[PDB]
Amino acid sequence: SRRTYTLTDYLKSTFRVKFYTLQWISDHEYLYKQENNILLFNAEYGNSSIFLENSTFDELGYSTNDYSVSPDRQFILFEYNYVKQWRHSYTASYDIYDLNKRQLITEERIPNNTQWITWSPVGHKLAYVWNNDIYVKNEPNLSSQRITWTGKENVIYNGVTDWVYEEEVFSAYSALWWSPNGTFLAYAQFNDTEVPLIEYSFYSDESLQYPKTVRIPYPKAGAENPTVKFFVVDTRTLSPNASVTSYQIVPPASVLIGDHYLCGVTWVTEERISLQWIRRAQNYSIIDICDYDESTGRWISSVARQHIEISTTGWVGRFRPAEPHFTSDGNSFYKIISNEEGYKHICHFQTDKSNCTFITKGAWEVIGIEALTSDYLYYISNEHKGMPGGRNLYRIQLNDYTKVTCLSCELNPERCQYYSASFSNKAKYYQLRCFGPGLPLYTLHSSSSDKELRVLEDNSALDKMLQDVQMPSKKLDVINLHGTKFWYQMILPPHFDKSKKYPLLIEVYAGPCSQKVDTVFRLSWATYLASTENIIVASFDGRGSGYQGDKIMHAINRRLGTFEVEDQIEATRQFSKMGFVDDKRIAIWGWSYGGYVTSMVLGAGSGVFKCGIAVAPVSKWEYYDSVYTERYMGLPTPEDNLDYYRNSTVMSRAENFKQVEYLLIHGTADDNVHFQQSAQLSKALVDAGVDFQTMWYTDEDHGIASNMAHQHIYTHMSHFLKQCFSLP
Amino acid sequence: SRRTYTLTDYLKSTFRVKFYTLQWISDHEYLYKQENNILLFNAEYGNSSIFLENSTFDELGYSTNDYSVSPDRQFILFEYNYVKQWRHSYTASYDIYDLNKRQLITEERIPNNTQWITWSPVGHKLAYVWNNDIYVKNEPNLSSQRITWTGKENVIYNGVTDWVYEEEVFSAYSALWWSPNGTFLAYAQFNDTEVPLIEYSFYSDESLQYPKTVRIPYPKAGAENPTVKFFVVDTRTLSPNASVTSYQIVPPASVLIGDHYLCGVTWVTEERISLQWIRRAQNYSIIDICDYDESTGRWISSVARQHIEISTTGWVGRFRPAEPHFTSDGNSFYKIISNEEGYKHICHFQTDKSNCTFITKGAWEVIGIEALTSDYLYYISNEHKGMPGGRNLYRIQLNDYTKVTCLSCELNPERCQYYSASFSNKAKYYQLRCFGPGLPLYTLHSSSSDKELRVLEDNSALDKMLQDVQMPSKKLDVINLHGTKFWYQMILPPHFDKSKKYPLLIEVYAGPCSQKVDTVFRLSWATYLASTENIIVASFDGRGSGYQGDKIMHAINRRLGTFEVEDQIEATRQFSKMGFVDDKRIAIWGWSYGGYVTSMVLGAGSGVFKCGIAVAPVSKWEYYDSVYTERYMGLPTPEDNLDYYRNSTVMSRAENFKQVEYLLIHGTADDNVHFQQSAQLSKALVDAGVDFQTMWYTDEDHGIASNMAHQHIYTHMSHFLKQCFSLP
Ligand SMILES: *[C@@H]1O[C@H](CO)[C@@H](O[C@@H]2O[C@H](CO)[C@@H](O)[C@H](O)[C@H]2NC(C)=O)[C@H](O)[C@H]1NC(C)=O
Ligand SMILES: *[C@@H]1O[C@H](CO)[C@@H](O[C@@H]2O[C@H](CO)[C@@H](O)[C@H](O)[C@H]2NC(C)=O)[C@H](O)[C@H]1NC(C)=O
Ligand SMILES: *[C@@H]1O[C@H](CO)[C@@H](O[C@@H]2O[C@H](CO)[C@@H](O)[C@H](O)[C@H]2NC(C)=O)[C@H](O)[C@H]1NC(C)=O
Ligand SMILES: *[C@H]1O[C@H](CO)[C@@H](O[C@H]2O[C@H](CO)[C@@H](O)[C@H](O)[C@H]2NC(C)=O)[C@H](O)[C@H]1NC(C)=O
Ligand SMILES: NC(=O)[C@@H]1Cc2ccccc2CN1C(=O)C[C@H](N)Cc1ccccc1F
Ligand SMILES: NC(=O)[C@@H]1Cc2ccccc2CN1C(=O)C[C@H](N)Cc1ccccc1F
Ligand SMILES: *[C@@H]1O[C@H](CO)[C@@H](O)[C@H](O)[C@H]1NC(C)=O
Ligand SMILES: *[C@@H]1O[C@H](CO)[C@@H](O)[C@H](O)[C@H]1NC(C)=O
Ligand SMILES: *[C@@H]1O[C@H](CO)[C@@H](O)[C@H](O)[C@H]1NC(C)=O
Ligand SMILES: *[C@@H]1O[C@H](CO)[C@@H](O)[C@H](O)[C@H]1NC(C)=O
Ligand SMILES: *[C@@H]1O[C@H](CO)[C@@H](O)[C@H](O)[C@H]1NC(C)=O
Ligand SMILES: *[C@@H]1O[C@H](CO)[C@@H](O)[C@H](O)[C@H]1NC(C)=O
Ligand SMILES: *[C@@H]1O[C@H](CO)[C@@H](O)[C@H](O)[C@H]1NC(C)=O
Ligand SMILES: *[C@@H]1O[C@H](CO)[C@@H](O)[C@H](O)[C@H]1NC(C)=O
Repeated sequence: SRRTYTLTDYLKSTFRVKFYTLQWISDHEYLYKQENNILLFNAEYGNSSIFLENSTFDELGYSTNDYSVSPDRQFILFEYNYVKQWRHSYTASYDIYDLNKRQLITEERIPNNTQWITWSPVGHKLAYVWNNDIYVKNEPNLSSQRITWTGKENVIYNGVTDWVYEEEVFSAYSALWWSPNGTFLAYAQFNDTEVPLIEYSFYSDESLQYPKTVRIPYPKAGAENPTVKFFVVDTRTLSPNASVTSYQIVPPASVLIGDHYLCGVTWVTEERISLQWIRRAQNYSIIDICDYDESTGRWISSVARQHIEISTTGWVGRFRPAEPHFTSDGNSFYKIISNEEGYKHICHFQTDKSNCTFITKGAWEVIGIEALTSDYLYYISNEHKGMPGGRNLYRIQLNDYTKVTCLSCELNPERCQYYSASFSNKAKYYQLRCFGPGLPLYTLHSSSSDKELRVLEDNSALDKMLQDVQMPSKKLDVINLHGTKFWYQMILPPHFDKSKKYPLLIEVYAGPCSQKVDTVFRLSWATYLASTENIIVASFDGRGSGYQGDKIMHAINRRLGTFEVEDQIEATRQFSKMGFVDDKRIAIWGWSYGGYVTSMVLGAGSGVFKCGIAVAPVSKWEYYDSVYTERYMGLPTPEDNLDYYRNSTVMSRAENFKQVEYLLIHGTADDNVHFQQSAQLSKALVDAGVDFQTMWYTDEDHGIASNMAHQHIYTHMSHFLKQCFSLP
Repeated sequence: SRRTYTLTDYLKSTFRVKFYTLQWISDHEYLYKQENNILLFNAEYGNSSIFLENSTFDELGYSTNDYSVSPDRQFILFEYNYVKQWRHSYTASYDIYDLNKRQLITEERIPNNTQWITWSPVGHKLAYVWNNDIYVKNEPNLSSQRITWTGKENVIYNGVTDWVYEEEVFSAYSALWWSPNGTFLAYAQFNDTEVPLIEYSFYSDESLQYPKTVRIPYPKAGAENPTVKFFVVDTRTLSPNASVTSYQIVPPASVLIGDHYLCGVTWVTEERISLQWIRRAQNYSIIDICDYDESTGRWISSVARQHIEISTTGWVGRFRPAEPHFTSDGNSFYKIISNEEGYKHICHFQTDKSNCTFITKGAWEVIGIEALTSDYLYYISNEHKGMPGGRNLYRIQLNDYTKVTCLSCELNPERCQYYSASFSNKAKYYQLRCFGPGLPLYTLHSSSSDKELRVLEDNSALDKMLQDVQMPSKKLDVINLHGTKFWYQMILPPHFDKSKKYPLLIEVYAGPCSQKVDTVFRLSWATYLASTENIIVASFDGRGSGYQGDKIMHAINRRLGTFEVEDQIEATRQFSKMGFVDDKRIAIWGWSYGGYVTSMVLGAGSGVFKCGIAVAPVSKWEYYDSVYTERYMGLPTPEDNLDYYRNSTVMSRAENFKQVEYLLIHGTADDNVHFQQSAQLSKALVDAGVDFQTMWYTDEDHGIASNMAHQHIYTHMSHFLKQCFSLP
């Protein structure tokens, strides 16, 4: 008979996809967590030794969720008492374990509620953030040293990002940067004094008699932004009775004239640091390469070492300007910029010269630079087969730009089209990470021989379970939209027959620079909808989508909610034409940006879609943060782009919702897309006399990722989808 | 064929129910608003003089929502700029208009955002509350005198209630009482310093970038309560260069010892004030009659003038102890208290004596004392035909308690079973307000011979319209529960067919001291459901309900959510026996307490109910305010009633919601039963893995009373019910 992939199968994750997380600690060695044992593996041969046994964790008393070994391998840092804040930020407790005398350190411990901690890149020094201030510990058993004194809740952040820099700029909580040999500690300071607060109720545990108000400094579009300062601290002079030796690096004049962001930091040498700034407008970026002056302790900038990157058609980079990758000596660097054809490729910059040489070109894009030696450059691109939803590792010879070899293209062509890589310290070995379209495959390689050393994880146990089950098929193809090639995928039910008519669900994100259509293997909600419920789940990457050139990406510049929404409709019209698609039962669903598109599509009046589900959607762009919104939309002033802000709200299309069956879902504790967004939307539908369904989730944030809520939302969305599709 | 009463018919109020609101300003004259004209109607004859023409409103510029004429007929107050706050509270702008010179007052105006205003009982003195402080104007054209200096937003209230006193104690916003001749201005001061704030988001209009937080001093069960001070201000010495002359009256020792409330103020004479105090527990009440001392200015209490009223089984009175009604001389008063058998009846108290004499008796309850003369006492009761859901006017002779005449019973016995009354200044005339079971009929009567002088409004226009529509019928009957006869009502569809199986909707409130079964005529949502959708709507009054004696009422004392919930289930079980009720299609719905009962019924696991809707329900009693909750539940402490607080939450019954289809509705701006309640309820259901439906209403309070929100909720509830009842 054969069982199908059920909703319970996804929700409880009975079909476990395995992975291989390793941590490179040398040119040939890496650590790997195996049944809570830390094993030190050797790449050269394959032999492993016990670095830390599992019994060491058992005698700690607490459950350890993360560990971090010092580069000198003398000490390890144990992370416990994990408390999540935002997407990347969290607070935790930390213990240091001596590996020499196999004992715990109990004096001068890392304080509880620590916001960030990191080892220096050499030895066993520590830098940590507590109460918005930076502390440095030279020795694990010695007293720490306070570096900053300005730390203040919701106001001053030293060494860690505020809300907006975490989500939109750094994609991390950390704002600390040790110099390669630990001489210097660089950090950013964020000032949120003038940033307005978003407030919302957190109800907490049932026992809480009164709800509390969460207050976050969150700059909405056009609002007052956080200011930033950058300091380099000399850690050589750090001493109990000495002042902190620090130098403030200010941005170049062309950026200093207005509101700006610090978007990147790269340590070049011990005496050379690179800083990436961007204007508030985000179409003008500058790299400032600053040199340490030994006699004054200053970090000097010069116009010769300043490198401008602009965009005339839109914004710079994907979500941020691409990071510079410096040579060992630091006299030149390699960086992804847009070329003349509007395709993102690797350009070779000299540190004190303004012109660069492109080392890659074509109707495809370099995703990122992975590694660099004096002879080779390793990078990821979507060049292979001309499919942008694919990823491969490429190696280009530095002395001869023509010699470019693909190290992952032909290893497993059918099974593996989507690759990521992780290199050892001097790029002597690399782990390859296959993500699809077949079962994820983890392999280790040598860089000298290009040979596959061994299989680390092939997910054979997963293959054993999947042959028992009625798996759906994932087909990737292309269609024509307004004279432009655009990619799409379809999750097709098992025993797919083109005579029978199937209902259609459009799974959308369609955000700027994003990619919904790729060759990644995923056990998803759509997996169950095709397998058990026999629904076609299709996804489409139209205008505004990334990895296909500036032309396609910058198409929605200053006009969010237009082309990317219109293309979702037109592509579905094309899907509905196909004989196997029931035009009576067509739905659309999306998360966050996907929810906004879903809503805008459902407010279009296209008649194409019968129903849709929007989860935690943006409803009005003035409600979303400055960095993300202004990037694509500019400022919401009549002097700028207010007109396009006004006619891109979902509320402006409230009238057209009367035809469709709408499900609006939002978490009340959403710090990202605030509950306000769905609240104001629902109010405009109530006002318009539109009937629709709603679902709030108490104390859930943007991910609605708590176990029971995750279970509930998909259960509830399935019921709504089945009711709309008249499915038993 | 004939049309049915639609949902649009209810929501748009196409079938208008007329009424007759008049203002008694003498013992034989009253004012009435007709075509925007205020006419001085004479009860003695029937002739009406034009007091203020309709064109006078139009010259002012604004739209006027209320008027108030000074007792000497020299001035009129105009109320405009009405801004709602809580249930009774609002701010408004005010203009005084001279009737002599027919001119507006323009010098020294009543301030913007005035909280409360009142004329003195004689002459034309004005007292008002602005920014939490009291102001007295002796003359409308004269400058105002500040009475209090303590007024502070969310902290100190002079002359107006705080949240809890408005909702639960006074049932009004005003805390000001002029003395009969206007010599004294009495007021209460409320101090909310230690009362914890409820905070919730108000999103406001779409243009508001950041949501604001509303903060209300709201004491939840067992929390710190507002304190009260009572003052009497001698208004004779009020002068620009003079201090305020005031005396503070404190509660008697027996009440002073602990937490207490002021629940009633009654002016007896010019030198005699009556204060009603109640302990926090609300089972001990005292009446303090205080005498003005001319030589010192003090108001004196004496033990002989103190009248205790206690409850050993529950609480005192219904929601508060009944008010004392004093004779002209002030040496005696009549007050409704519980007699031997626990029925509420009028007792004749002497002012300086403890023992009282009951003037009424029987297995029925006096609803209220309306008027009193030297000869007669006029009151409202449910004596007639033994039905507690009926009201009638009765007159009892003060020299002979045998002579009691029913003045309303036999005027229209089949049309009028529910009555209200408004008496002239000396009780020489009265208006009789009939509310059912037939169309409302408003009449005028003399007290001399009790003759129907004329018909003021008889709803003839509505009667004409009702002939064209298929009206449902209202059946009132009795069922026996555990050896006690309780009353119930049923709204039956047009052309009732005994062969067909009709779906059943239970409309519940069930709050302590409440009544869902009455003879009141109501064009309602249930009207539509019977007429158009052919659904039987039933209501029932079980244990805990009022107007049937203390035994039934106090049945749920310290155990809310038990007996009243159990009686709803068992009564419905009895209704499902009837051959015309489809036991497979029974629903239950309710608002506030009705939402709580609905929820508690649905989670009872009775299997009797298929589905249900809870609108703005209490989910946990610790979340609700101190006064209401503690009255019935005591304190949520292990020493007191925590055990019954714990097991009476809806969240504890979460597991049983898997058997039912649940719809949970709450307004996000609910200041009464906070959104927290449904937020905590939904979270527990999510935790239990229960599927259910939800609907938040942005910025709506406890009444969800806005135009579009009102329309939307019933539309949404109608579609949910139809889907549950499998109705096309
Ligand atoms: C501690 O490490 C031991 C290895 O010494 C783990 O034992 C292994 O358990 C797996 C199943 O998870 C077996 O398949 C292996 O045969 C075991 N290894 C050997 C060689 O004994 C043990 O699981 C670890 N303990 C904890 C806390 O998980
Ligand atoms: C906001 O308004 C603009 C201008 O009126 C819209 O842009 C037009 O979109 C239609 C597509 O239906 C095109 O045919 C026109 O060429 C566009 N006009 C201009 C001036 O560019 C835009 O679509 C509106 N935004 C949304 C989200 O509805
Ligand atoms: C409202 O009540 C509070 C008590 O809760 C009063 O605050 C006190 O004021 C006195 C005299 O000024 C101070 O000595 C105390 O420190 C306060 N008590 C506490 C514990 O807070 C306040 O005075 C009252 N307000 C009014 C106008 O009556
Ligand atoms: C929770 O509190 C008590 C738990 O003992 C419940 O007890 C009462 O109700 C029972 C109904 O099954 C009766 O059989 C018991 O006689 C009665 N307890 C006594 C001895 O007084 C109570 O009903 C529960 N309340 C709620 C809201 O469910
Ligand atoms: N997650 C992403 O695709 C990108 C990646 C990235 C890269 C550099 C710096 C930050 C980020 C985070 N990314 C984002 O898209 C962040 C956005 N806030 C996600 C988002 C977009 C629209 C609406 C809601 C929302 F959360
Ligand atoms: N409206 C009512 O039935 C009573 C009447 C009354 C009498 C004296 C003083 C105040 C009041 C107001 N009444 C109330 O029941 C107030 C309650 N807070 C209403 C209520 C009860 C349960 C749950 C929610 C809710 F708003
Ligand atoms: C692996 O074996 C080699 C033998 O030459 C040894 O040098 C190396 O230390 C071993 N690796 C481990 C597990 O440390
Ligand atoms: C933060 O900025 C404010 C102005 O917005 C300024 O007054 C304050 O001094 C700054 N604090 C620091 C430590 O930079
Ligand atoms: C630093 O100063 C403190 C307090 O004055 C003193 O105890 C300590 O000895 C000093 N440390 C050094 C290294 O001189
Ligand atoms: C950068 O953005 C600003 C403000 O939106 C705009 O005026 C300017 O044209 C942009 N510059 C380029 C190179 O497009
Ligand atoms: C009302 O009209 C009657 C007519 O009989 C007249 O006697 C009386 O004066 C009038 N009263 C007023 C002033 O309204
Ligand atoms: C004002 O009153 C007159 C009669 O005095 C009446 O005809 C007119 O309709 C009224 N105007 C309105 C509607 O305000
Ligand atoms: C009250 O005092 C004011 C100002 O101090 C003064 O102008 C006025 O004359 C005084 N009023 C009387 C009645 O004396
Ligand atoms: C009223 O209730 C309180 C608190 O439970 C109690 O201490 C007191 O004895 C009660 N009074 C009466 C007369 O029942």
